[PDB]
Amino acid sequence: VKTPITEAIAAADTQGRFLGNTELQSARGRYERAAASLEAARGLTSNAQRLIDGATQAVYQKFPYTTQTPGPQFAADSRGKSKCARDVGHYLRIITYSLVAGGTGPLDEYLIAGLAEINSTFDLSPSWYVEALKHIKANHGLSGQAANEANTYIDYAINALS
Amino acid sequence: VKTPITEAIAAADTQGRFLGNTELQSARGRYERAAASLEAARGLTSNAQRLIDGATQAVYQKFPYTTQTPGPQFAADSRGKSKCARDVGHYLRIITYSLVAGGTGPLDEYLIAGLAEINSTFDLSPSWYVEALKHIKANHGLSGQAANEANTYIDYAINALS
Amino acid sequence: VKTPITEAIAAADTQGRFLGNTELQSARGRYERAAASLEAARGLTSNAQRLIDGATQAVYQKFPYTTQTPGPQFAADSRGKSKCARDVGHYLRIITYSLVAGGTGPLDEYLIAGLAEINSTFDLSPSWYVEALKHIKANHGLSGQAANEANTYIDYAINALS
Amino acid sequence: VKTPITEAIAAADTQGRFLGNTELQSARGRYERAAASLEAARGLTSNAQRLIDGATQAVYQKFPYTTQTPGPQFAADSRGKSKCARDVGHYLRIITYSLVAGGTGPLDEYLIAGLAEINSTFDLSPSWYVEALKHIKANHGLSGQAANEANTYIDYAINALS
Amino acid sequence: VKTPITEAIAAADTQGRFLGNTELQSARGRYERAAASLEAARGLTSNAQRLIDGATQAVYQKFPYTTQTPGPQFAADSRGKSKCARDVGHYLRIITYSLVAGGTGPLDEYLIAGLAEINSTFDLSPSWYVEALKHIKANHGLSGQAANEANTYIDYAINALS
Amino acid sequence: TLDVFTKVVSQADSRGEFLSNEQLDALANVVKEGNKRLDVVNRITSNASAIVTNAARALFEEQPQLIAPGGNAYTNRRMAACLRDMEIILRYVTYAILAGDASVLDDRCLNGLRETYQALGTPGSSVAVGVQKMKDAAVGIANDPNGITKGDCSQLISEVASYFDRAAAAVG
Amino acid sequence: TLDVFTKVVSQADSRGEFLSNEQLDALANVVKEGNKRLDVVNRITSNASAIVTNAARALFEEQPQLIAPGGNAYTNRRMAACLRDMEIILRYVTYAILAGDASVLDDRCLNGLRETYQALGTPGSSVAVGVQKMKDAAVGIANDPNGITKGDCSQLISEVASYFDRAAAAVG
Amino acid sequence: MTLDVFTKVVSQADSRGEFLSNEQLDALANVVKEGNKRLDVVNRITSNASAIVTNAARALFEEQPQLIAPGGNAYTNRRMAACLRDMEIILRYVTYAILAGDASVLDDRCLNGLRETYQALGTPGSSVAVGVQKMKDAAVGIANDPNGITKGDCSQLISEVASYFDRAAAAVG
Amino acid sequence: VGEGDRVYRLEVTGIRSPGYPSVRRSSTVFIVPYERLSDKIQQVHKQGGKIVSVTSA
Amino acid sequence: SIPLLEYAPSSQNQRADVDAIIWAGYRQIFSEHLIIKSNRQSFLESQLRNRAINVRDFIRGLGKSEVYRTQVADLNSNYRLVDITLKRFLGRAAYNQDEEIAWSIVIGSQGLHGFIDALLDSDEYRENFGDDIVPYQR
Ligand SMILES: *[C@H](C)[C@H]1/C(=C/c2[nH]c(/C=C3N=C(/C=C4\NC(=O)C(CC)=C4C)C(C)=C\3CCC(=O)O)c(CCC(=O)O)c2C)NC(=O)[C@@H]1C
Ligand SMILES: CCC1=C(C)/C(=C/C2=NC(=C\c3[nH]c(/C=C4\NC(=O)[C@H](C)[C@H]4CC)c(C)c3CCC(=O)O)/C(CCC(=O)O)=C2C)NC1=O
Ligand SMILES: CCC1=C(C)/C(=C/C2=NC(=C\c3[nH]c(/C=C4\NC(=O)[C@H](C)[C@H]4CC)c(C)c3CCC(=O)O)/C(CCC(=O)O)=C2C)NC1=O
Ligand SMILES: CCC1=C(C)/C(=C/C2=NC(=C\c3[nH]c(/C=C4\NC(=O)[C@H](C)[C@H]4CC)c(C)c3CCC(=O)O)/C(CCC(=O)O)=C2C)NC1=O
Ligand SMILES: CCC1=C(C)/C(=C/C2=NC(=C\c3[nH]c(/C=C4\NC(=O)[C@H](C)[C@H]4CC)c(C)c3CCC(=O)O)/C(CCC(=O)O)=C2C)NC1=O
Ligand SMILES: CCC1=C(C)/C(=C/C2=NC(=C\c3[nH]c(/C=C4\NC(=O)[C@H](C)[C@H]4CC)c(C)c3CCC(=O)O)/C(CCC(=O)O)=C2C)NC1=O
Ligand SMILES: CCC1=C(C)/C(=C/C2=NC(=C\c3[nH]c(/C=C4\NC(=O)[C@H](C)[C@H]4CC)c(C)c3CCC(=O)O)/C(CCC(=O)O)=C2C)NC1=O
Ligand SMILES: CCC1=C(C)/C(=C/C2=NC(=C\c3[nH]c(/C=C4\NC(=O)[C@H](C)[C@H]4CC)c(C)c3CCC(=O)O)/C(CCC(=O)O)=C2C)NC1=O
Ligand SMILES: CCC1=C(C)/C(=C/C2=NC(=C\c3[nH]c(/C=C4\NC(=O)[C@H](C)[C@H]4CC)c(C)c3CCC(=O)O)/C(CCC(=O)O)=C2C)NC1=O
Ligand SMILES: CCC1=C(C)/C(=C/C2=NC(=C\c3[nH]c(/C=C4\NC(=O)[C@H](C)[C@H]4CC)c(C)c3CCC(=O)O)/C(CCC(=O)O)=C2C)NC1=O
Ligand SMILES: CCC1=C(C)/C(=C/C2=NC(=C\c3[nH]c(/C=C4\NC(=O)[C@H](C)[C@H]4CC)c(C)c3CCC(=O)O)/C(CCC(=O)O)=C2C)NC1=O
Ligand SMILES: CCC1=C(C)/C(=C/C2=NC(=C\c3[nH]c(/C=C4\NC(=O)[C@H](C)[C@H]4CC)c(C)c3CCC(=O)O)/C(CCC(=O)O)=C2C)NC1=O
Repeated sequence: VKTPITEAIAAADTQGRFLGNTELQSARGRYERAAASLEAARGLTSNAQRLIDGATQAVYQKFPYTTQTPGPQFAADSRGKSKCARDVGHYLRIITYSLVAGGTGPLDEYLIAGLAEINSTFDLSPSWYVEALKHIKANHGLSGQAANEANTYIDYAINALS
Repeated sequence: VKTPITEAIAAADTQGRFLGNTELQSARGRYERAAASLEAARGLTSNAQRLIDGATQAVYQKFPYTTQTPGPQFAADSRGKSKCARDVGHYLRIITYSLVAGGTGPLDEYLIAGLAEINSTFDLSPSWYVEALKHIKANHGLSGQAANEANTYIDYAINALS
Repeated sequence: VKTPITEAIAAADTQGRFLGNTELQSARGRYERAAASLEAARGLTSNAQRLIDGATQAVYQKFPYTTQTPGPQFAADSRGKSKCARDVGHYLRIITYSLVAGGTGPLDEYLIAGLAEINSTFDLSPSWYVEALKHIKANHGLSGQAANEANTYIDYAINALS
Repeated sequence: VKTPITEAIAAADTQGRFLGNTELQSARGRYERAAASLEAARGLTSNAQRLIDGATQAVYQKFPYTTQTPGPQFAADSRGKSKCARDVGHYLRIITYSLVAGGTGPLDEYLIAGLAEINSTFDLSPSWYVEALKHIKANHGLSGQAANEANTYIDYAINALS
Repeated sequence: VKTPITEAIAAADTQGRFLGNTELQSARGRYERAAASLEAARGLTSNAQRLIDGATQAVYQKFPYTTQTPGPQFAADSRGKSKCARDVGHYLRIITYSLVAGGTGPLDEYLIAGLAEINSTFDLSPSWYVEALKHIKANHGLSGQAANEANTYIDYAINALS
Repeated sequence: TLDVFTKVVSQADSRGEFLSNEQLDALANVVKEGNKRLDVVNRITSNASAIVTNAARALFEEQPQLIAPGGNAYTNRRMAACLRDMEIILRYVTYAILAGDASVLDDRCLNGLRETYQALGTPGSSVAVGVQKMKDAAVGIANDPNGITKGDCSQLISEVASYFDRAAAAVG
Repeated sequence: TLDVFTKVVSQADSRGEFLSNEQLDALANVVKEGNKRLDVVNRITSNASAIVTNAARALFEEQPQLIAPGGNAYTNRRMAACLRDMEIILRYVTYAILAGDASVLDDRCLNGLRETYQALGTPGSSVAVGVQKMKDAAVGIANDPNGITKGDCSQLISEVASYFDRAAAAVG
Repeated sequence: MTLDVFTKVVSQADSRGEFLSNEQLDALANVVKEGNKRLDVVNRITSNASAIVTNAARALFEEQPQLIAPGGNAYTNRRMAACLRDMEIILRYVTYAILAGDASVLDDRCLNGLRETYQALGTPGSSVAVGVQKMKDAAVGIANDPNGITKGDCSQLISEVASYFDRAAAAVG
Repeated sequence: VGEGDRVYRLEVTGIRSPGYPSVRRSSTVFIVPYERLSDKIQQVHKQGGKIVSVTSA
Repeated sequence: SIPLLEYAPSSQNQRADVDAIIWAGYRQIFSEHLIIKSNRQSFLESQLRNRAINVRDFIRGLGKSEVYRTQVADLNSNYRLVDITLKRFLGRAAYNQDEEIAWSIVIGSQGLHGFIDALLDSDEYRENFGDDIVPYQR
């Protein structure tokens, strides 16, 4: 799965050669970046419960019909709202997973793989989840270069949504 | 493109043999349903203008927020409603096209090919168009076996939507 | 094996899609003709023993040397005449098989597959068997559209012979 | 085309290597026999006109119906007998061609390639031509090792016929 | 493995046909060549011990540093000189093997396959072994056509060295 | 790939006799009931996508650890994996009703299914709880008469449900 | 691959309008004239191998140097080469009568055939002397008044012969 | 399948479906901190990669000398080049394992079907793992030795560098 | 080998690869239909040859 | 659509002229007996002589040929077919049993025709044989 340490391996393995100094450079880059990436993981893990209920009530604001229309798909009764905090709470897990991995791999393999297939069948509009993630990237309270770090992977999930 | 007369050809062409009685059986069979299929084409062409504005105001009923939310994608102002009757009016064209062709070919090549790519980018939820097509299949006023005929291709566009 | 119901399946299976109305339409055509094809099966099964000995003594007329020349291949010996009614009697079986199947499949798989390989090795000239089948298609006594039905598959075995 | 000098080349060319002593040895073998093979070419070229009309009247003996039955395929009138000495006279050409080439190549490329396709369409039974070639291999009057050499290629055309 | 009798087989096997006269001719050539090739085998087997120590002391002449420089690869002490007569004595074995086989096969499979891989790793310069083989081809004392016979395979090992 | 028309040929070839008249009277009933067979088939494929998610509202709600963290339907590719081949059951059951004999279904759909389902680690028995939930929705649609001439297709309904029971037996 | 049904769609898509009622009355005659196409088509394919050798003898008897030593139909694989694709004319003309439009004919026999026939050195004009001899035998079989019932196949016969004339124009 | 130290502590954390704990991030913070040493270890192995293989072949064949003597499976020349074409593939994937930091990329290539071919071919399987140990004796001698480099304890890397060779010898023998 | 007749001729200039065994002749046309033309242009550019002309057929 | 599941690869040891080439292509795929008289296609033979269709393109027709489908695709199981498919074009039996199984589900969705197209598309297959070279054992 996609990781800068893995991407050095799978490039050098398909050539059948050893690890050159070029394969090594990708690994070297991760340590300096990875020091600021683990700063972004603790910023999201400590503020996790504020961010989930901060998000799942922000999507109810811009889409008020989602709490009103009676359907299995919509979040009309409590069972949808129970599956609301599950789904949005699944996003902050994988975002924090792809932070400490350094790559988009866990985001590529757990979340966005086959997302167009599932949202068409269950009629979950992807405009809902992109509205929650814009709330997360503006309200995580992170600062410095770590604020850039979470901001890529959130925005990478945004582009894969649309 | 997919047609029962074409499907007899492309099957016999890849085999490098002539037209057997098994390819030639379909043509005889096709005419009997094609006699009732052209009945369904005149039923939709004559009632075309009633069915389009019957549909594009039925989708506004179940989704009242689509006329209220200000977005390029939504049908808030008149430009969306101008593109409303274009898009739903495009559907009744291709449904009438696949009626007289006998196959799903024109439906497969003009309408549903790459529909998951376009609805993700422009954020057009496919739950909108399936609500218009349920209005068409219940309000075309067609009867007999021709009422079955339009009802397959409408429902074939429904399954490709979701 | 080749059948209009099978040909609808193998076309739709290689595309990975469901059964459209174009595969389904093909099946409908087969039924109209299958009602007249089973008429042709009873016409050949009831007149089976008249048609075999009607044929194997008609080929002896046009080829009188086949009963005179001493050879393993030749039918001059009784053992050849025993293998005469076996071989020509094998043809009316497969012709009646391809009648009720509706396709040329059983004719394609049991009879004509690899027929050029076998007739070269055993020196059986294919001009013999085509002379018997012309006797069958003129003396089956079948009438109407069923007379057309047996006449295709007999003539399909003729073209595969030469 | 197939020749022991050619077969040394196409073997060494597909390996991308030079001519080893193993390709060289094969060439020498062809040359040594080739001294007795050109003996067989003059034995057939000088007795050519005796052998053709010796053959085309021997096939009329064993198959007397071929001069009696009215059909283009058959040699009933003079036009078939004109095409009789053409066809059997074509065989002694290619047999003499494959003698001086040392291989079966000219026999493989001019005569027997696609012979099962042509004899099925024009209904020329291959039992006719094998009866002429048995007359040639017994009446060429060749002796010694050249008699052995001439026979292989005649008998090679016999097996390709049946 | 590569032999003129084998090369007739593997050519005719990949075509799926029998042994023609062209495949056969290569085998015929070997017997005349093979009568003079076995003359060359006894000329090298009887003079084997003179030729090995004639060679391994000729390479010490042109390369006097090979007995002086202390390295594992170099033949400085007795261990290298023990592995000297092993390696050069391995060459006269395979040369005598490829003599009686008629082809370069045993030379191709035992000696020169992967020789560029081994001489790079152990730093054995191939200019050493080509100097010993020039001593063998000039001092075997063979005469006539058999003197040509050993002279090809020795020179074939020379070109594969460089 | 076999049929009703071709399988009564294939055993008749193995015994080497001409087709009897009561086999042709049997096939004449197969042609006679052919129109009814076609109608049932078109209703399944037109409601094909509506069946699968409505089975997935119960396949996962009844065994809720499967999509909970740890289950084999947990992550999103894994979830789309049991919708990419929940429909392949419907893709080949509809081929079986079209052919009229389950020999097409056996060769591809269930021949190697029970072997992969212990190689992957997926619960094999947790498939056949929901293929039964497909059959409860498939014969509910195929029997209901909407805009259709009155007719009796009861025989098809029982041996339509026999194809689902064969589809559940070789997985569980 | 186009049709009569699909080509009147394809120009109707390019103008972007609904299909008119007189186009549907045109296609209603195509369905009505549809049965005749099948009858004509089955007689050609059942006499398909009988046409080629009968067409072929004239093809070689009229220009007799072609099989005489030197001509491009001389040797035996060369002779089997102009029977391996004399029938491919019939393989695609019968596809054209089935589809009812020559747009499937012009991609296979008419597209690059005149280019190979120059490079190859085989005479190109000596093909279209015998494709006309096929048309003289094809419309003789298709129009024979034997069996079935009397009907007007004249329209089909003239535009069956138009497909052979298109098949001869792009080779000569 | 290709896993890491960073990705394997994700993959079990996905299977339990919880957020990553703080003591797992303090564990990975030591991996980044100990990360620089890992790069250096790989660099010295790959720069002396060709020097290890023949120096192992100066003992792999000298200790079991029938192998290159006539009859052994390392006898002829292509054969001899066959056990240098894949003596280095052990080093090609052990260096991938130290780079990734976890042996999950090692067990798909050298450990997966290698013990099956080594009885299908006829080669002695146990005569490989006598010399892969001789590689490990030379690999940790080069990696351990410091010339013109700052000195820090490399025991964690070295002990578990030698664990990758011991896994490479266990699935062949 | 394309479901429909939509074939475009392609002319590459100079193909670099293992030049004796893999690409024995450069500057040759490849006749690929419409369906794989997306795939084919990525295949040519991986070797490094440049397209001259693309002619339909 | 969805990316293939990662499968472990088992170690492997492996890891007139115009007329002959046509036979070679036929031979690997049909194992000699299958070509018969009926299986052979006139159009494919013409294209090679003609050279309009590439060899890589030539094989796809044989793989997707109707005769081939009846003989191997129909009778054999999907899992067996994936393994069966590998020997003729790739020339190598699959190293991992799990990998073979993964291929089978994909084969069913796209059909027999779909699977064959995919093999040509894969980078390993094209590189190993090349368009010009007929498929050979590895
Ligand atoms: C470990 C088994 C042995 C060892 C290692 C060791 N390394 C360092 C320090 C550095 N190593 C590197 C290496 C790299 N930096 C890069 O960017 C790259 C490319 C990917 C490499 C190869 C560097 C640069 C440092 C520090 C910075 C510098 O050298 O300029 C130390 C000491 C310093 C530290 O802790 O980082 C040690 C000990 N030393 C041994 O004795 C072991 C056998
Ligand atoms: C591990 C990563 C992962 C995620 C995130 C995931 C989401 C996911 N959410 C689903 C349904 C759902 N998702 C929601 C969530 C929402 N709907 C709303 O109304 C709100 C706008 C929104 C929450 C903010 C609801 C209410 C359902 C149930 C809908 C239904 O049953 O039709 C479904 C289909 C049915 C299911 O098993 O429960 C999936 C697969 N699956 C995954 O594997
Ligand atoms: C020939 C068959 C055919 C159809 C039907 C089709 C539809 C189609 N509608 C589109 C956009 C659109 N579609 C709509 C229609 C709607 N949105 C709403 O709010 C309403 C609910 C609904 C109408 C009832 C609107 C308003 C846009 C513009 C959205 C945007 O620009 O983001 C787009 C993307 C942009 C475009 O080119 O205009 C396509 C491709 N394209 C096709 O080729
Ligand atoms: C199920 C469909 C089927 C048929 C029909 C069939 C025919 C068939 N007939 C054969 C031989 C034969 N066929 C015949 C028949 C005839 N020869 C004559 O002289 C008469 C003109 C003519 C009969 C009217 C004879 C006499 C033999 C034996 C010839 C020999 O042994 O060389 C052979 C080769 C040897 C054999 O197994 O017996 C086959 C394969 N095989 C099949 O699988
Ligand atoms: C260079 C190698 C070569 C040969 C040998 C060859 C033979 C050959 N003989 C033919 C016809 C013929 N072959 C014969 C020969 C015979 N028929 C009989 O009745 C006798 C038994 C037998 C002679 C002993 C006859 C009479 C025809 C004319 C038949 C017809 O026109 O239908 C034909 C088809 C029409 C033609 O162009 O004349 C070919 C291709 N072609 C070749 O390229
Ligand atoms: C059957 C055909 C065959 C040959 C000929 C062969 C040679 C061969 N000689 C070798 C080493 C050697 N080769 C030599 C020979 C020489 N070095 C010198 O200094 C002298 C100049 C020269 C002899 C005249 C020596 C001394 C070694 C040992 C070098 C070392 O251990 O590094 C090696 C590598 C180690 C080994 O297994 O002993 C091979 C494979 N192998 C084969 O399979
Ligand atoms: C044409 C007939 C046919 C079927 C039905 C079939 C199924 C099949 N499903 C598979 C995996 C799978 N099957 C499922 C399905 C499920 N797992 C769950 O968690 C749910 C309980 C259940 C669905 C209700 C999933 C999620 C995978 C992926 C598992 C993995 O990748 O390890 C695999 C192995 C990998 C693959 O290629 O995708 C096969 C062969 N193959 C066939 O050829
Ligand atoms: C392939 C395209 C195609 C379809 C779909 C098709 C269906 C079809 N179903 C028919 C009849 C029918 N279909 C049904 C079916 C049923 N009635 C019930 O109450 C049951 C629940 C159900 C079966 C489960 C019945 C009862 C009839 C009555 C007429 C008959 O026996 O055919 C007929 C008779 C002719 C007509 O309706 O004009 C048609 C056309 N024909 C076609 O050409
Ligand atoms: C007038 C008597 C006569 C005929 C009939 C004739 C045909 C003929 N067609 C040829 C070639 C050919 N013919 C075709 C034709 C086709 N291939 C396909 O796949 C397409 C479907 C089809 C066109 C629609 C092809 C592809 C060739 C390849 C060689 C060439 O370019 O000529 C050749 C080249 C020489 C040879 O085959 O020996 C001959 C002889 N030559 C003659 O003298
Ligand atoms: C000589 C000029 C001439 C022609 C050509 C002719 C054909 C012809 N074919 C007819 C019927 C027909 N023709 C077919 C033929 C077939 N259906 C299939 O599905 C099969 C594949 C194929 C046979 C292989 C059928 C099924 C009918 C139905 C009516 C009948 O039984 O005659 C009829 C009935 C009357 C009519 O159609 O108006 C005509 C006229 N009549 C003429 O006077
Ligand atoms: C048997 C028919 C045949 C030949 C001849 C052939 C030659 C051939 N030489 C090539 C390259 C090359 N050929 C040369 C040759 C030379 N450059 C100079 O300056 C020298 C004067 C000269 C050698 C004396 C070079 C330098 C290249 C590499 C060009 C490059 O990399 O751009 C290539 C492509 C690049 C490659 O794969 O290496 C081919 C196809 N291929 C064939 O199939
Ligand atoms: C990436 C994982 C992997 C491995 C390891 C692998 C091994 C492998 N080793 C082989 C042969 C061989 N391997 C050896 C190896 C040895 N001889 C000895 O004495 C030593 C003990 C030992 C090496 C240390 C020999 C001599 C052969 C040739 C045997 C023969 O041809 O008879 C072969 C057959 C020829 C070839 O190289 O293609 C394979 C495929 N393939 C793989 O994919």
